[PDB]
Amino acid sequence: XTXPFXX
Amino acid sequence: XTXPFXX
Amino acid sequence: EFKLQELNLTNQDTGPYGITVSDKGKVWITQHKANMISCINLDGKITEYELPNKGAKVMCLTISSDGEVWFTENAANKIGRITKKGIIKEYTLPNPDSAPYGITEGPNGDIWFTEMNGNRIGRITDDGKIREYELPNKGSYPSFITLGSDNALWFTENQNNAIGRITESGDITEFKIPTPASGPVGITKGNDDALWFVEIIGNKIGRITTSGEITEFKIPTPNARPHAITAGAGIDLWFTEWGANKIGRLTSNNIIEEYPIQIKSAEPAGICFDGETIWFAMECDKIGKLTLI
Amino acid sequence: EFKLQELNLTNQDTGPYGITVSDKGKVWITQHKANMISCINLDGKITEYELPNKGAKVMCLTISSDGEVWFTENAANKIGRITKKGIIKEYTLPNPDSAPYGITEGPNGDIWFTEMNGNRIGRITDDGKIREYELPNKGSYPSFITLGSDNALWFTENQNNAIGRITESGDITEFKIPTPASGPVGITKGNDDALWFVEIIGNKIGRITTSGEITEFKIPTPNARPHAITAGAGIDLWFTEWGANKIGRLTSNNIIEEYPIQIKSAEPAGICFDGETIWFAMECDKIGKLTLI
Ligand SMILES: CCN(CC)CCS(=O)(=O)[C@@H]1CCN2C(=O)c3coc(n3)CC(=O)C[C@@H](O)/C=C(C)/C=C/CNC(=O)/C=C/[C@H](C)[C@H](C(C)C)OC(=O)[C@@H]12
Ligand SMILES: CCN(CC)CCS(=O)(=O)[C@@H]1CCN2C(=O)c3coc(n3)CC(=O)C[C@H](O)/C=C(C)/C=C/CNC(=O)/C=C/[C@@H](C)[C@H](C(C)C)OC(=O)[C@@H]12
Ligand SMILES: [Mg+2]
Ligand SMILES: [Mg+2]
Ligand SMILES: [Mg+2]
Ligand SMILES: [Mg+2]
Repeated sequence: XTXPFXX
Repeated sequence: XTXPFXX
Repeated sequence: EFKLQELNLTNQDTGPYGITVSDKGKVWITQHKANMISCINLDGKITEYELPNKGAKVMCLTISSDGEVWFTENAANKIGRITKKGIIKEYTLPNPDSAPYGITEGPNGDIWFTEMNGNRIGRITDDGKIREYELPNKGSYPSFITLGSDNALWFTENQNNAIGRITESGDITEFKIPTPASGPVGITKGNDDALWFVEIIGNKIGRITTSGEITEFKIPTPNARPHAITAGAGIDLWFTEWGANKIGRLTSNNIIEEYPIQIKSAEPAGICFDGETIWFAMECDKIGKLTLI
Repeated sequence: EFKLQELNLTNQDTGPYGITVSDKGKVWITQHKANMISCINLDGKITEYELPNKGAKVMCLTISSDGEVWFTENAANKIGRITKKGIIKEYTLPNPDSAPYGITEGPNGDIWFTEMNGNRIGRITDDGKIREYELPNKGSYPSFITLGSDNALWFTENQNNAIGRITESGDITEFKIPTPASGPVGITKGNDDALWFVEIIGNKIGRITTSGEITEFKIPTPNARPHAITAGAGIDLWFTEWGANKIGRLTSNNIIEEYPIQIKSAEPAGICFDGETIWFAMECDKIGKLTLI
């Protein structure tokens, strides 16, 4: 949920 | 790189 | 102690993600759903910068030395730029689908950025020439990028469990994080001149010196899932805890305090510091500020 | 035209930054890493002056009328002095850490200097009384300082985008540079009696008269990032181009010529002129001289 999966 | 940032 | 106030945005589409402040208290946010960049004036007024083409997925941004807002377009394979005159320039990358993400200024003024699918550090000049440097290892998934006290650029390698170092001549050097498959994300220069970073998986705040010495400090809340880290006053290091819905602070003696945001499921992302106020972006349509008093 | 010779130092630790010549061809350099001041004798031998305490960050220096080398200690909050008997005197500033930088001689012999964090022009006498004058604007970040034809001291205001003027009575006067946020650095008295200066961001050579009239000349190389400026022969004005790795020269008709160094990434800093040779310090462990052929 932090943009790139999973940042 | 000119001593104080950035002189 | 401190105090937590959340500013609600009027655009509700938008997805606030990367945040930065300027040579006044002007805060700039990237909004990856709205496909635009907004600025909140010192006292009140928002001004949005709608991108020409849709689906760019605006991620990280930074304010350059010559008064420009630089940003990456994760899905458009582009580097963006808002000039002092308010116009938007976009620069397409050499290779298709490089997926630019992190962005910061280099010691000479050049803008450096990371390419996740591209697996290479980037480099761009105002007049818009680009040169890249391939990483040694396959699928390092480079993310955030920061300028260290040794004037080399320091970057986290999400998949490769490392902190990377790149100097001006493209010489790349990697330091393997003791915590296996920790998946580092945020990296920033601390006021002690070491590079501080977060471990989304390991659940740790990481410190790496310019020499390469690594020390780790465990985040009290389990599964906190930290995203972005910024330096505050003195030795302070603030970080957004995306999974725990909290704001973490590494204070004196390397102790971690955690401040609950607790409007629920807010998704804290990018974070910075203007000198008095810790600013952080929450993907769920609001902007958080945190002052001591 | 001209010719470019770089002398390599034997101390490698060192970081040559500020340079000056004497009433012989004696060149003195500040070395901020070595924490010392060296002198290169007319033909051959260096003589180092090691500071008593470590971490002073020796920046600018100048040779006073009575045969003394005066210098600032950026990180030690001090003003230094080498007497003609070779002993080092150090003078602590009234306010903790004030961060002194630029330095030049006043019309009466007094030594004037700028305090960056301090935000005030300084003043020191041989017997070591100090008096300061607070700047009007918050965080002007004053840098270089030079003595103008009107016998007032002229200084650049890096943050405040201005050229400042201070007379003997502490009367301060400021002139806003047309180029927004240009970040001026080097200032010097030109042989036409106007004050000439560099814009590290604007990428321009600036000229201000004593009356206050400003004219600007664009540097041909983009992002040149100029640091220090000195007056040469006739109307010549030489300047170190830190970011472009070149030496710039404003000649006849206000034309800028640019001579490449071509030792890569050398970091040219301080610059001066002994009558025949343009001397300039390169932070990357060498000293550059440039003569007409
Ligand atoms: C064109 C881009 N510019 C200029 C416009 C910037 C590159 S640079 O100027 O920032 C740079 C950073 C530090 N470098 C040092 O020599 C240095 C950094 O810390 C120190 N020296 C301190 C020391 O005390 C010296 C000692 O430790 C020496 C070390 C660690 C030397 C390391 C090896 N240095 C190099 O090989 C230089 C490598 C690259 C080219 C660096 C940098 C650019 C990062 O060299 C420098 O120009 C400079
Ligand atoms: C830390 C995250 N966790 C775990 C702790 C929670 C689950 S989630 O947060 O990741 C979730 C996924 C997408 N959500 C959006 O808001 C979202 C997704 O697409 C969009 N918004 C885009 C839109 O704006 C429009 C879209 O067509 C429909 C929307 C936005 C509907 C929004 C209404 N959502 C809710 O009522 C609830 C939103 C939160 C509660 C949701 C949960 C209901 C799953 O989770 C979100 O935070 C997140
Ligand atoms: Mg999300
Ligand atoms: Mg330097
Ligand atoms: Mg720019
Ligand atoms: Mg004296």
